[PDB]
Amino acid sequence: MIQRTPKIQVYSRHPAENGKSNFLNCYVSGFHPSDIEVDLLKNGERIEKVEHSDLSFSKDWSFYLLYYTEFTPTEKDEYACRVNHVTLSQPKIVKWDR
Amino acid sequence: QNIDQPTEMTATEGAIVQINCTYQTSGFNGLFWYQQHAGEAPTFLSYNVLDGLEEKGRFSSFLSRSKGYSYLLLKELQMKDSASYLCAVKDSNYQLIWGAGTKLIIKPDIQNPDPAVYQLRDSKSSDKSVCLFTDFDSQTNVSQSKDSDVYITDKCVLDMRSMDFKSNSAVAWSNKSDFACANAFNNSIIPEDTFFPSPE
Amino acid sequence: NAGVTQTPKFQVLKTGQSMTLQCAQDMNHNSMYWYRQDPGMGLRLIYYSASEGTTDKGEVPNGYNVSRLNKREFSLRLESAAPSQTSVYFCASSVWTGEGSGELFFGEGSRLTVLEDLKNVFPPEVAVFEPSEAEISHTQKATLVCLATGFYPDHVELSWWVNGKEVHSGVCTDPQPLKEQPALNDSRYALSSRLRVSATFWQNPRNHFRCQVQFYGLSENDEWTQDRAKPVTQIVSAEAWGRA
Amino acid sequence: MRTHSLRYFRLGVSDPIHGVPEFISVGYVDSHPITTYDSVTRQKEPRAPWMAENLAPDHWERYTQLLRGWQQMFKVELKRLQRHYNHSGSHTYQRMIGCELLEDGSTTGFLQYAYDGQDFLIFNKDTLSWLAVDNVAHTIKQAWEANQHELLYQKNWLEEECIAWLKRFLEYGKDTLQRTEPPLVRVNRKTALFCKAHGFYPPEIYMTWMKNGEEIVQEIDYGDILPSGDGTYQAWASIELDPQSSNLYSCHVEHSGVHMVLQVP
Ligand SMILES: COC(=O)CCNC(=O)c1cc(=O)[nH]c(=O)[nH]1
Repeated sequence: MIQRTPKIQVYSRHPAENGKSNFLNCYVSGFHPSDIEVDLLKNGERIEKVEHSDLSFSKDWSFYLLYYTEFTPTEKDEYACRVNHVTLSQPKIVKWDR
Repeated sequence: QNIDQPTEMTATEGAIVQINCTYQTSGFNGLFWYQQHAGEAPTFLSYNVLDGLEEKGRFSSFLSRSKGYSYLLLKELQMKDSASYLCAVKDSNYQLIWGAGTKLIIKPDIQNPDPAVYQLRDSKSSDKSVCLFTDFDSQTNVSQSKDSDVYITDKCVLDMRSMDFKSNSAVAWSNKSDFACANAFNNSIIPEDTFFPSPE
Repeated sequence: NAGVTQTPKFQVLKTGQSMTLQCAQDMNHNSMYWYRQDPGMGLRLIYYSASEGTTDKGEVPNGYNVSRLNKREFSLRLESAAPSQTSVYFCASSVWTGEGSGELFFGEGSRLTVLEDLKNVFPPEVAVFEPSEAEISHTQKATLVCLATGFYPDHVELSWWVNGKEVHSGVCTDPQPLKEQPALNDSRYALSSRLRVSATFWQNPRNHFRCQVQFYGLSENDEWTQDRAKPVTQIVSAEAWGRA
Repeated sequence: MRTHSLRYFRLGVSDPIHGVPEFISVGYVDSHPITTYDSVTRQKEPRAPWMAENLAPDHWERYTQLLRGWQQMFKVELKRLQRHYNHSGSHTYQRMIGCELLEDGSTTGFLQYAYDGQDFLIFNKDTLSWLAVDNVAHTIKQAWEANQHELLYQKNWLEEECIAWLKRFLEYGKDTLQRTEPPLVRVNRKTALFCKAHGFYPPEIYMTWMKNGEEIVQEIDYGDILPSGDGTYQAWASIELDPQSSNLYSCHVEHSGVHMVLQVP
């Protein structure tokens, strides 16, 4: 049985500029099977009001999801996305890089 | 959405008949033909969803999606083909739209016509006099009675299997005094050579 | 391997009476349907069950309810019978509903007649008429005629019995009954049937002929208030013996 | 009109986690979900506003009944597959059917199944046959190919019905599906040159790097086309800079019939 690990990409909706409102996106794709847990992190803490699209289906039978939250990028604040999947021994954290 | 097929069709034994069905539907997922003998359940005959002609024994079914039309073709007609033929189309929502059905009537090939009108024997338990018009050719039509106290049934085809023999017949009866078999079928156009045996 | 089995075959009802039609299929199908068939139009779906545990209205659900009891059974209910519900009801089934090319398998049909009052329900008079001697000498065949007359509604089954065995060969029964008064909407019916045998067979004095008409009418619970006999479901017959 | 497609997915899970649905079905016009159904809600619902606005509740009632039946069929089929694989535990069964209406007026149609996320059966509507990947699929193929009428029904649905549904949905949502939002493209250094586009619709876009007028695909790093969350998309492509020699690198972006060139000074 072939299980496929999620690809995790973190990015902002618009080109980010400090002190300007934006959206932090975590796009999780290419995984199989469908059960998955995703969290957006602020300085290592889970953000409470995080929204996500419905599970989506790709032609190659894998799945994808978009988790997002509204935020304002500041110089000192660091953001990340934490994903857990049956193909992962421990949650994989991917930090927002810009 | 509607389905259209002729109400009735009449053909002769051994011939070929084509029953048409035209449809205007919201989408198309296939056309069905069913056979329904009188008083019995419809049974599946054929299914067409692509264009062309599909054969199944003596029966073949044709479909043209662009013209929205199909026909059921019956070759070498036999008396057992007498039935109603129902066409039905599956629309885009997989709902069946049923046509009203075509009643197919088959005229037997009468080999040796011997048209005659006979008086049956009275029954001691009945006040009726009964007359039988029988053995006429299939072109003959039997008209209903124009007398309110005379009863006349339509023609019926019986088959004597052991002798491989078929014949048409119709029955007339009444209890009025002026009723006689010589005049029972006067409202019908009967063969000129019809045999009327002498009364007793 | 009974296919689709529905009951009853005939039923007369008074306006406002309740009635349940049964239907079972032993083909392990998932989809089941209830249709009504009326003269001059195509089958109309009343209710259907695409799979066990779900039902939905058809084209004409008003006045009816259904219950998909299990995978096999799908009953149709008429709580308050109306004259417009006089029809022939057909239950059907298919392997699946979403199957594109799947055909329907139909039951034998249930004929229902709903009447404002049962005072116009009559069993048939049955009489047998022996063959014409002129026919025998002219054709060497002998046609017996059976007349079933004065019955209402048209819920009858006519059969011929020769020497205790039912026969079908040589038999022709009118495919449709005759209205004895064609103008009246509630006219009683007549039905004719013929049995034709060889002259040799008719001339055996021990050959016995019987025409039998099963009539489907009232039952115990139907109230009856008329002076004449209660027209219950019954068999009426008449007989003849061969003549040397 | 650009190329457009309609497709419906089904997902079945044999031993699902207590919260997870046993069956899910979602339809898409090109990248937009249009409909959804699952074994928990037991209802087929719109997932696009222009779908809900143009389809009466009668439509959703009918297809809710169909999906409930298709749900039971899917469970029966998955049970047969897992028994014949002799597999224990939880396993997935998937289906995808759909069609494309190309820019030049040609059409395509497709139908295939997957077990545990791998191709299982693939329909060929030209030869009217099923391609089986293993002998469990081979057994299913022989049973399905014995029902020739169902194969013909599937050919007709792919070539005629699917295309008619797609044209109908394209008109319903033309304000969304047929609009064009051009990309905003920029270049920066992070050594590699990064060509970045954002704010564009439709998601189809071609980004590449040219070196002195020649394109070296092996040297280019292509990023994914990602949803921004507002209905527009973003993408990027990068190429590594030669530290020992100067070259003329230029980004090329193609989107919806318009070509862009960003020459790096
Ligand atoms: C075998 O025939 C089909 O497959 C008919 C086309 N499918 C659908 O109409 C459909 C709708 C939906 O919501 N989900 C799904 O999987 N299929």
